[PDB]
Amino acid sequence: QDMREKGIGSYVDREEGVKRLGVVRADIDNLGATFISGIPEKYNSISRTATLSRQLSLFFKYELNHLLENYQITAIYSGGDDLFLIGAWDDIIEASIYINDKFKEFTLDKLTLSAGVGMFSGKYPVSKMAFETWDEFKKNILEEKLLVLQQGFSQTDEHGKAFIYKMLALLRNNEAINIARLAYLLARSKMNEDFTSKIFNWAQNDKDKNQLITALEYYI
Amino acid sequence: TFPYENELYYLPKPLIKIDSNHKAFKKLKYVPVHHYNQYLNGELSAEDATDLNDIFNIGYFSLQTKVSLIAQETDSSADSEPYSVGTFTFEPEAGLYFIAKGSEETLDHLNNIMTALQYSGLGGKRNAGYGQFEYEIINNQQLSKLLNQNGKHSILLSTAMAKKEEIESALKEARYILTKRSGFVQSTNYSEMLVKKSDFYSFSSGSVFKNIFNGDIFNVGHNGKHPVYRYAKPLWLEV
Amino acid sequence: YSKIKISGTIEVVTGLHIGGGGDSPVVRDLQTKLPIIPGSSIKGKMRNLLAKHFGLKMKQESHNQDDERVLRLFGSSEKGNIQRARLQISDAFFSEKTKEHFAQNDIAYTETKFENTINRLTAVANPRQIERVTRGSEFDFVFIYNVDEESQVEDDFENIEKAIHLLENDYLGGGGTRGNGRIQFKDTNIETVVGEYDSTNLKIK
Amino acid sequence: YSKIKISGTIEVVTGLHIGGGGDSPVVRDLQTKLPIIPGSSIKGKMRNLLAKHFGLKMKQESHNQDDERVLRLFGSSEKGNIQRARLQISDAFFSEKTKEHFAQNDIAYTETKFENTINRLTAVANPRQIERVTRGSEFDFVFIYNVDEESQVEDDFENIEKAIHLLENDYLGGGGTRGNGRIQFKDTNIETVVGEYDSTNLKIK
Amino acid sequence: KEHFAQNDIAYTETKFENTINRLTAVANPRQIERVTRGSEFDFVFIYNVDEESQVEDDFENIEKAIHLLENDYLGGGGTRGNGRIQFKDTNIETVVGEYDSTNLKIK
Amino acid sequence: MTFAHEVVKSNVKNQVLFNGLTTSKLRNLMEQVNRLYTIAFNSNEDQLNEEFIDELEYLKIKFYYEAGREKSVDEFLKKTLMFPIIDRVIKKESKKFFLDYCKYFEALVAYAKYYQK
Amino acid sequence: MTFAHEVVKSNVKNQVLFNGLTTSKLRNLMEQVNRLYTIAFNSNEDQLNEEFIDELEYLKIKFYYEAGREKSVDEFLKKTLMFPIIDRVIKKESKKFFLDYCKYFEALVAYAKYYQK
RNA sequence: ACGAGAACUAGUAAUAAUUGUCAUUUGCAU
Ligand SMILES: Nc1ncnc2c1ncn2[C@@H]1O[C@H](COP(=O)(O)OP(=O)(O)OP(=O)(O)O)[C@@H](O)[C@H]1O
Repeated sequence: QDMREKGIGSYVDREEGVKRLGVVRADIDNLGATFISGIPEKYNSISRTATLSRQLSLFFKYELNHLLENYQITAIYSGGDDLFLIGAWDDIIEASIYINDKFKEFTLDKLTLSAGVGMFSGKYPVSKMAFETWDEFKKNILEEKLLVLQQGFSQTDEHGKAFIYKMLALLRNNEAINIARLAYLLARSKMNEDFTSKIFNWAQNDKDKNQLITALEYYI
Repeated sequence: TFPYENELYYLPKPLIKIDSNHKAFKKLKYVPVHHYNQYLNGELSAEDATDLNDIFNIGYFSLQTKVSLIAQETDSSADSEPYSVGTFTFEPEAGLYFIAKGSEETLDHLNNIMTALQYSGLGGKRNAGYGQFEYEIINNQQLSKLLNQNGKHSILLSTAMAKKEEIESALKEARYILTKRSGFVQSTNYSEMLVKKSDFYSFSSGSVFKNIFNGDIFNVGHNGKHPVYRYAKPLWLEV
Repeated sequence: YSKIKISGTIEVVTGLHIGGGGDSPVVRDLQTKLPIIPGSSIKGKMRNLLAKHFGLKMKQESHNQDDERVLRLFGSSEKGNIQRARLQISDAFFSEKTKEHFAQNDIAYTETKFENTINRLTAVANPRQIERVTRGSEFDFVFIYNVDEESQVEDDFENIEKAIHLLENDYLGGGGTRGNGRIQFKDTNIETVVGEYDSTNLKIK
Repeated sequence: YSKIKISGTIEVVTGLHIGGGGDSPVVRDLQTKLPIIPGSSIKGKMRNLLAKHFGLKMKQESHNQDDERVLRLFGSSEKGNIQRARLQISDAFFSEKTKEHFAQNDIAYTETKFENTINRLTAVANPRQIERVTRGSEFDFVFIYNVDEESQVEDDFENIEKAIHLLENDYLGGGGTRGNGRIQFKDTNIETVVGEYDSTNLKIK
Repeated sequence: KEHFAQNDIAYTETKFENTINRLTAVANPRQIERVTRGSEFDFVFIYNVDEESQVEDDFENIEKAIHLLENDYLGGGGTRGNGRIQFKDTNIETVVGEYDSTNLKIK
Repeated sequence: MTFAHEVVKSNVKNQVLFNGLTTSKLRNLMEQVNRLYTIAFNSNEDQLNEEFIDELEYLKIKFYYEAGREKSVDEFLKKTLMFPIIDRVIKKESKKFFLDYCKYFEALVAYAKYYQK
Repeated sequence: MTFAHEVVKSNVKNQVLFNGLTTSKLRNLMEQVNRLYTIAFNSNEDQLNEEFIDELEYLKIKFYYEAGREKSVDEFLKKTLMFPIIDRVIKKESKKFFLDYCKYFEALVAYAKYYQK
């Protein structure tokens, strides 16, 4: 409602999750070769490398503006091959996934991006947060495990941060006696048999349990 | 200072002109003693650069939060003033090491002073609980061999600045980085905030030179009761 | 600047259920596996009942702004007129005398009384089970009082006397209205541990 | 703010069988291994009867939402309403006079009573053994009343004396239809333990 | 560490807590982590004696300070019942110079 | 002897468990086990009290009595090697082995409690 | 000790138990022992009061009565040394030994109950 | 004569609130 620019707390104060910030950095992995090596032996004029340059530049200087619209993010430094966006925790993750996919569209799945997102508390000196900072994460973690987990907690109340944090306490200590204890805890919960069964089957497997840890941490 | 790990010792990257990526070498800072002559003679490959970088886990960084309740929180309703400190922690077999040279008497005195210093600190917030150390003197054959070569170039291992009358011939053919080195002083005048050393620039700890220069301990002093010294004397590695 | 230590034992009259763990177990130390009374329980119940003693208005209900001198004793330090707390309530721990007692006579440290619920229009019962600390247990407590203002010692100890006496006629933990958790204080003690203040004229029933 | 105490004694008229701990044992303490009457039992029984004395509809029978005045007397704090209980019931403990009496007359504390079922068109018995607290024993109780407001104390104790009468002609415990669980009340004492309220005009039969 | 490992005791306890609103009596719970009872911490202090004639006074002051800390709390929520610590096994040694310290005392 | 801990899943027949075992029927055993787990845990040394040896004797007594009262408890105790391990724990008299039995028994109880009608 | 254990397996013949002993045949003895148990538990000191000594005397009387009533109970009491043990308990006048006897007899009964028709 | 030196992540609040171990069933056929 106020058009005037507001402070970094203007994104901290979101109540849909912890009151924290998100920062994202991305680099094109195959960009040194692309401007240098380019297309071998037959398209290596000044004209064709020039048009490739213009295409990448216009992508990072218009397409970001359009892609970021539905997101609570302000654009800091973007261009060349550097992507530096800061905003709300959940929003940064969602926008990062959207941008990765939309880039793979525009580069026809030829060029890849590497990116890092971290959770940084409000009112930190931003000079210090900057020096700190795909298909797998989208399909396996966000789409399947996160969705079933969110539905499970939505259906069954009273599963506050206490129950989830006891789940963490059992999980992070990778021991079989802890697996039995987690079985007892899930038995004492009142989730549907499907939810409990899926959680326990995932808990038996290392890759799945790390992914489960990440997903439920995202739930909070 | 130069870091170490369990049994590996490290020196900085010579800013030498290698003619081939220009990417993998840029992300690299330090090259252990085993492969140093290999680096100087092009015997290091890109996959080797990736591997050496991969093995370079020798400590991690952290910010510890703190609050300061000396303020009117003593007196009346008044907010606390949180501040932050930056810290580094080494894994149980890491640390830093020195290289010193001089007469035997000078080194005996240095030993005495170092014994005095191990129970003081070597950092910032010493008095608040950061930065004590225990030291050991070990003679590593390989580092000695590296230090006692003879060549045509020179790798500056410390931070130096040539005196006024030698810089013109010192900078004939060189590759170097300058660093504004600043800071305050301890017990010079009444106000610490009012006293602050004049800024000083010196070559970094990886520069390469053709003609050696000796340095000098330069004053950064003014408006003070005693001289305040800054150090600029090179320790050369000749290959 | 002096500090006065208050010592004694708490004797459980009827079974007590603090039970912060949530089946329905009681809080237990992780070094001895024995029940404890968190000091927050003592401070909160004394706070609440001695507050409800004096004036407690609806506007007073709204903000947890309470009587000036109960606030003085327990500290507010929230808004405006700050007052640093003055009575430090510690936890209470399962005493060694009662440990020897129950070990010798082979008595459990916890009973699991089973309870029922008769819902209406159905009369169908649904059971529950609750752990409760056995009576005759004794817990050892320590209080520390700071003398920030010399002339106010008498009034403050008068009020804490009110607090002890009122607590003896009330409960700790849950199921208080269901019989659970009535306590008594016994073998009290006052002694000056730091400073140059006499504590002979002091008493706590 | 004051608290009015009620003390007395339950006389065991015929057998009493709580048996929450269960051949089919009764509830017993563990510091003396002598039976008790849990306070939850007393409170639930009085609440049920006093509710039934007032109005009780099917929709009211649905989810334990009861008449406003009994709710006031025993507390609900569920329907967005501020109601903590105003009447506290403790447990009852097998009294000293009873212990001495049974010691010097050589009578046990518990009867083991054998029961059978006769199957229809079968005439075959399946036996049962039920253990019950012996008759004529006395347990002592203590209640606590809180005066949240001055101008409902007489009415609330009128309600409580009605409830005590109903209990005097009802059963507390298990299997009360088959001849065990009648009780009586003796030696009611009324004091205001903390506060400045008078306990002279107030009475309970 | 070895004692807790052998007896299988975790290093941190988590206490569940709660708050009571007035005029409402709805409880909002919290979750506060706490270091386990009986744990031991090893500490080192250093005294730089810049004046010979003041070491007695300064260790009297540090004695009185440690005595106060014995009867106080460290960290948060001490009024609510946590943070009470104890000091055992204090030894005072001179590690630089030639000053005697066989008479200085700390409990 | 961990096959004795996961035999519980091998004993889900058709549906009743252990032929109708319920954890509710294990309550006296669980109470006694918790009691002496606490008492042993507070103990300093590895050598158990002779009175604690008599306590373990009382454990075997109670186990046999419960096996006598209920048949499902009898099957649970007999086939999972409860009696031999109780005797063995009594034989070594060391604290750590008693805790080992306690962890095994608690794992049994919890895992069984996972499945109940 | 647990001589009860191997004695109960020594008395399994061909099947009859102590020539047909059953748990219904010891109800009165169990009740009396339980009441003496609770009374003695209520006591503070180890010295047995003369009234509790008279209780032990009447308990001996009741063993003898029941043993005269039925033959199998007589054989059980005779071989299990109940009478010598009671005589020694009366001689000792110590509460702890009486509780130890209580535990022994409870073990006896539990075994007898676990092995039944 | 160390981008130093000063600086308690501190203060307020508990596991609470309503729930009955109950409802039927011959120590019985000689
Ligand atoms: N469109 C472009 N044309 C030419 N050079 C570009 C273009 N975009 C970025 N660059 C170069 O990339 C540099 C950024 O380096 P950065 O460290 O961010 O990644 P990079 O080293 O190019 O990537 P990578 O190591 O993953 O191949 C710029 O300084 C610039 O020289």
